Amino acid sequence: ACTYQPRQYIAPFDRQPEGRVPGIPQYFASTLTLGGYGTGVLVRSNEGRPTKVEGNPRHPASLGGTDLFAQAEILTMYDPDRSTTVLRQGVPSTWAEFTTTLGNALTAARATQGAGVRLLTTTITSPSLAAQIEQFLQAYPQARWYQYEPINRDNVVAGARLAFGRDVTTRYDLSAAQVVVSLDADFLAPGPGFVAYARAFAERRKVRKDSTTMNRLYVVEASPSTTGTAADHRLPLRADAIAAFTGALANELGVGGAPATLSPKAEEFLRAIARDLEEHRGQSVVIAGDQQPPIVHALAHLINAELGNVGQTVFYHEPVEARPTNQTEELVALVSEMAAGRVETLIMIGGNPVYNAPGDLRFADRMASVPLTIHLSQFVDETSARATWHIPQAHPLESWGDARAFDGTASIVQPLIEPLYGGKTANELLAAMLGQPEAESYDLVRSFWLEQIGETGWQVALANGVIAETVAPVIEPTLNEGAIRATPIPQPGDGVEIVFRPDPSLFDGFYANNGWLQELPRPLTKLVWDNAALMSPRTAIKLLGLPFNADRLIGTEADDRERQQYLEQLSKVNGTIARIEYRGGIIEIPIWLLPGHAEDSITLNLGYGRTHAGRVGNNVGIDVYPIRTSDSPWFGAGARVTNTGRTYLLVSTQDHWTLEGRDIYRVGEFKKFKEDPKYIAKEVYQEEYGRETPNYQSLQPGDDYTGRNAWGMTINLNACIGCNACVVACQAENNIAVVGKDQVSRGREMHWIRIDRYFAGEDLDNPSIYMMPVNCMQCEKAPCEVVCPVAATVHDYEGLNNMVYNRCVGTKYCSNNCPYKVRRFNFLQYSDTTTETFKLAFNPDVTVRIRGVMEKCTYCVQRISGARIAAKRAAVQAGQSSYVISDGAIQTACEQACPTGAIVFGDINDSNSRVAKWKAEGHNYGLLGFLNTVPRTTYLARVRNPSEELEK
Amino acid sequence: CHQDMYDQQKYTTYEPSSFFADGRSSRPNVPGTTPFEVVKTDEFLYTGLIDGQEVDAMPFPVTKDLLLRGQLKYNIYCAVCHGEAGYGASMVAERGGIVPANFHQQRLREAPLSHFFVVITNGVYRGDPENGGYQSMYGYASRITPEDRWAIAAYIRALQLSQN
Amino acid sequence: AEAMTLFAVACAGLYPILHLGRPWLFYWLIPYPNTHGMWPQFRSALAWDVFAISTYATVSLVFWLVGLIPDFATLRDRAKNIWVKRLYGIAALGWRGSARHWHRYEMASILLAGLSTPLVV
Amino acid sequence: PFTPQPAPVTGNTYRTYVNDARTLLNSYGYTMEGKVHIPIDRAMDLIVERGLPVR
Amino acid sequence: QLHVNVVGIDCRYCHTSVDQSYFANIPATETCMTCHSQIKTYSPLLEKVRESYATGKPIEWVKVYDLPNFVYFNHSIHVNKGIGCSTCHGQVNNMPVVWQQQALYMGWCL
Ligand code: HEC
Ligand code: HEC
Ligand code: HEC
Ligand code: HEC
Ligand code: SF4
Ligand code: SF4
Ligand code: SF4
Ligand code: F3S
Repeated sequence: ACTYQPRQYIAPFDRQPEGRVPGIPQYFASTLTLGGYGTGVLVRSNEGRPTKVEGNPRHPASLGGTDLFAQAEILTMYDPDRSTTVLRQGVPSTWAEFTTTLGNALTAARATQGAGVRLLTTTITSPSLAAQIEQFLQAYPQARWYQYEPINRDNVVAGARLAFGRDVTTRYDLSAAQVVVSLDADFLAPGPGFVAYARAFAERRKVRKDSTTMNRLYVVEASPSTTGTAADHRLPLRADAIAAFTGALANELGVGGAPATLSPKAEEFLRAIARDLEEHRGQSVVIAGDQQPPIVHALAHLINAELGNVGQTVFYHEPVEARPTNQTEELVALVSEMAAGRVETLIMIGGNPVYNAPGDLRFADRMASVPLTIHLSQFVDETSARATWHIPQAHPLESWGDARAFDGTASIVQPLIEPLYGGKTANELLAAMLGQPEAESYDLVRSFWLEQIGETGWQVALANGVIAETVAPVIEPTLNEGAIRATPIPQPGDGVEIVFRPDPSLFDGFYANNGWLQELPRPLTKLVWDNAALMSPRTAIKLLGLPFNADRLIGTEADDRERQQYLEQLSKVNGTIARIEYRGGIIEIPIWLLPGHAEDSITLNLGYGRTHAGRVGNNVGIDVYPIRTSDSPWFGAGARVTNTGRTYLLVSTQDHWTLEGRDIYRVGEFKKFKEDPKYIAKEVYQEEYGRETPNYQSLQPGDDYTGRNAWGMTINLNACIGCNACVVACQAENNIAVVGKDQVSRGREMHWIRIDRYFAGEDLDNPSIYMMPVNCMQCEKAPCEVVCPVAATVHDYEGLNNMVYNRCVGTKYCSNNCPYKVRRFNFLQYSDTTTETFKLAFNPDVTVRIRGVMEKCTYCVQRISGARIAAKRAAVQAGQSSYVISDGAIQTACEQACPTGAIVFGDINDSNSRVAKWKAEGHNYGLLGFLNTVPRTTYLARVRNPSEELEK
Repeated sequence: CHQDMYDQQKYTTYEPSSFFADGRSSRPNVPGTTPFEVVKTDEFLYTGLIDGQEVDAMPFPVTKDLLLRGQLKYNIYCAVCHGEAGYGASMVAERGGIVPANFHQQRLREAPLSHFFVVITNGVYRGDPENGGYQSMYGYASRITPEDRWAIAAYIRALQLSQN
Repeated sequence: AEAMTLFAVACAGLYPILHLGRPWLFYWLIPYPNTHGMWPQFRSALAWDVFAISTYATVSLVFWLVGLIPDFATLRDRAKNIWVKRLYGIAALGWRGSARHWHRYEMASILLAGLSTPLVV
Repeated sequence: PFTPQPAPVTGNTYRTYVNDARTLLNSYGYTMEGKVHIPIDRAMDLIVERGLPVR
Repeated sequence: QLHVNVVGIDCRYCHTSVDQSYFANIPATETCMTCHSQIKTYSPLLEKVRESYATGKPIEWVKVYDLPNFVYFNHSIHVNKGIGCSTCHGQVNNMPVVWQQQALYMGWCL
């Protein structure tokens, strides 16, 4: 009641760490794996605790950039639902008891040759684990490995075996690819080598005044994605007709294939693809998606070889996946051995087989046949609950290990903290099965990596983020024409198809407990906390019997606003439950309207419906894995939609999918941009004012900002792909709270940056998608500052917009005057207070907001203050009184996360800075300029490079 | 009368924590973990032994700024309890019977530089396994940077010369 | 009518505090000596609004009480009971309705109305 | 709560040790068992001149 | 007062992180045991210090200078720009028990 503040005790160390300065965060080089392939990350430890993850500039596949999963691994480690103890049968047990039971069980196996012993891991690329598994197989000859995961690359290795007769790894160097063609290949999505491909593609799309060339992207996909956004031409073909499309493409170029009866639009698309190809030989690449059948991969290799792209844009290396194999076939063989009762012991290392296996395999029922089941899941997953001897697994941020990225690099997974709840790694278990219990994970990876690179090599590897000796050698395989020519090449049919796609934020369902990813609005859909059956408007009209024409969305420029109003009226059918019958299964999942979807195709997103997940996501979405089948894991044949009425509430962060004829998004052509980079701005202003220049006049003086630092930001629309990595980075850096689905339904999501798609163009059933990131524009004449009565929002000496939490009384007037609506309010108590692990995840340099205050983008002021203090201290310690900040000294979290490099931050006044050079371009513009706000965050208009045969 | 964001859920530098066993939000160093772009290859930069023995040499050449930094680190950490000029006369030895070592004796005059480095790092001698034992110099590994340790050793040599 | 104004202003005076989200800090909009040195912006309309409602409520209250003083005198003259008296008596301030008092009463009431008209506007 | 006034320190302090030693570290002189003193900030110049063994 | 004015220990011997980070280091039990392993050993006043270092438990000192966590102070920039502890914490060298010399108002920083 008195004394203003309590006692606040302070507990220091008893022995100081040798290399740590208290109050100074440090950085460590580790590796994060997505689908078994590694990604070098630079992770920040504040006082021995991981808090932020950023890119490792020294590591390929992460040249200073990360994906949303690498950013969200921070909160995934701090989940309060992670496993803490060993469970024999749900009973808390010990590690020594499990070791004795494993040794006794393996003694019985020693009487045989391990015939009953079976393994079950995911896509393994770690050399240490692969060497220990091989040693265990030499000790037990009749044992089998059997690796499987729901998001695998079985079609890639199958196509490589069909074409070259051996296992090869295909790498794409997009930096020298003027024409790129994607056959249902979502290479701009989180996958193998996603950051490197997205960076090279973006740097080829960043056009300037002196620029002279620009690459072109062709994509053919069933459901639109991030790759289709950055495409100059997009063809919404069905998922089954893409194999026949590839055959027709190979046939048109004069190479062995098969002609196919296709639509006139697909015929004109084949024409243009073939014409732009053959004119860019060695400057082109054809990419086949992992979802497409093996024949599509083989035909793509053949097309690339004939065009001369091999050795220039397509490179072949030795396999980097340890054992490359058809994982679904090995899973069928394992469940067959389980049904026959041959297996006696089944050891699983992650992957959640009970939830991830296809529905027609009945993994849970056959799992009872094997008496001893053992699992390491890092959570109490569904499989561990139905298994004996559950062993908690150590998080990648608290364990020793290694991994291999695409093209092979063999980076080290360096821990940052002792395991919180204990928990062993995979190689520790493999050493336990090798008669070596109580083996330290440090000594295991250190013993394997020694005697190969040396002690000085291990020290250099820990210092940097890579190992310089390990890289996949370049090989030259031979192509088999007869095998790839004599292939059935399946044709579409059987009616409405189902396309199984990984969820953009949840992947295989591992991150269903992560609040940051579950709340992240999905790209192109903007849904949160839920799962839906995505279908085009025409498909929903025809199949669910909805009373709309779907032809009124077609029109010209004269009736564009009327078509947008009809699309608004049509969006009212979102939420209708549909009883999809695929192959003996009814799913009963609500529907959602995605305009770009191909007709007669429904996209179902994986990773929902879990029952033994954490408190977050414990019962979200409808499980699609039961209807998933082993014969076709990505495509479907025939389905029965069966509309049931019985609406379900779906929640979206935008609720309006069309810009109502305003100057929000600017698009141009490269041929006209070359002659004059300012032509887009000269347009609009003529149609709005009759002149080529808007003579905006203001009544306020503002401030000068001449000899001082002026912080500014530039967003390049030609590089944004909607990967939503900047949003998770902003959440992880600025302690942004996580509200429930109920609070998002009422429009109370808290996000300092948001990406908006606007589905614009003719037809509105085949629309171009425009993604645009929006944060605080930092208006020099900010209207949000002239309305807050307590002066809680003012302006900074450097032109920044100061939003002070402890002064806001919460009038909510600062938001109504914000033209861009980039201010979020704590209507209730949103920040977590009780959970200790979430309190450990908070960034100590940012205050955690309480109920009744406002938030908005602060240009990551903690990093600006740190660099300014460091610059002043370096200036006075040398006796200069200069105080000068380098260009790359400050990097906001959204700038570092972006794998494409679309966000550039720096000093406006320093003319040699990258931002000053970018803002001087002809296509640099600021949103809502008619309001004299003078924003410091500007946009670079999107420039397109379309073909003349398709446009004319 | 307010107490809103005065005490926050985030964990500051030394804020006590009830989630860990020892009641500390700050965490000790992972044994074999090194920071980013910090290579531990050079041994002289981190230990005074080239083959298990002393060398009477210094990893980098002596500089005037290096000697000044060594004098500063000596006056802060080493001068107290052990002598301002290196003779071992201090207020600390008066109360406690510390009797610290005298740098100007002939045994430490012929002693190698790396012997000074390993003494700052570890100490004088740990407790013997039999007949008891105790540490006297107690070491200064965590508080001093290895380069500052070499600068302190260079300043000890300068003090030994200044008294001859 | 004036009683309705005072009660309507009293009811309207709660929403600027209730809608605040951090209501107990409403006095931060008032220029008060603090340990910080912070001032209200005075360039926003909510600072004008604080000064306006405060002036409107205080002037309407003192004008209502000035108009009630003679009625207080007529009530304490008819109150009969001794303890009902001395209550309206101190409210009437011992009005003693006389000349040299009605003159200043009429002129102050004219000035008060001439001042409260641009006030409410 | 007026500002506290701690009791003055007792006579014995470290100041006499530090003053004597720093005075010894200057003004040259002759030591007991040896030949001559050298002031500090001057023997350091001799060290950088004659140098120490490296590598 | 005993450790600075009598024994003569420098402030950076204990708060070693004051000129490098925002946080002035609070001495670990290792720094105390460096001297009290031989000085005044087997004494009641040092029982808590000897109970630590043997066990990992810390010493729960009470913070005298407290900030409402939305202030973000930095010791390094103030020290490197010619600002002494006398103008802020007072004459700490003569305090047998440390007290707050003045309240940390916002106008005081201003
Ligand atoms: C680490 C922060 C500590 C703590 C907790 C204490 N000290 Fe010291 N100390 C030193 C000397 C020379 C004395 C006086 C010796 C004597 O009086 O005979 C002390 C005294 C104390 C006491 C009081 C003991 C008593 O009155 O009997 C206490 C409680 C205490 N100290 C705590 C010397 C040093 C020293 C330089 C060699 C350093 C560093 C410390 N002490 C550190 C600490
Ligand atoms: C040189 C004169 C200084 C100055 C200016 C300060 N210290 Fe110390 N310090 C030591 C210990 C064990 C504590 C905690 C116990 C206690 O506070 O009584 C401190 C604490 C402080 C504070 C207050 C901290 C707070 O939270 O407000 C301050 C302002 C401070 N110090 C400044 C240890 C030592 C020590 C022996 C190891 C030496 C010598 C000094 N400190 C010297 C100084
Ligand atoms: C009091 C806690 C001390 C501090 C401060 C320093 N040293 Fe010391 N040291 C101390 C004692 C009691 C002894 C004698 C130990 C014994 O068994 O007699 C020493 C010893 C040394 C030596 C000699 C080492 C040898 O093998 O003979 C050296 C060279 C030395 N000390 C140097 C030194 C330095 C560089 C210091 C600052 C980091 C320092 N001492 C401080 C006690 C104390
Ligand atoms: C006014 C500028 C200022 C100067 C210069 C300064 N202090 Fe601080 N000191 C503070 C403030 C303000 C705090 C409160 C910090 C907090 O509450 O987080 C503090 C806190 C401390 C603490 C507690 C631990 C911590 O990090 O908060 C110690 C110890 C300390 N000061 C000692 C020192 C030492 C040693 C110096 C070196 C001369 C010094 N001070 C210089 C103002 C200053
Ligand atoms: S700006 Fe954001 S959404 Fe766009 S590409 Fe960069 S990280 Fe992805
Ligand atoms: S974008 Fe909105 S919150 Fe940011 S400065 Fe402009 S008006 Fe204020
Ligand atoms: S600059 Fe910082 S606060 Fe602003 S959107 Fe990017 S990460 Fe978030
Ligand atoms: S109006 Fe001001 S008081 Fe807060 S809600 Fe906006 S910064």
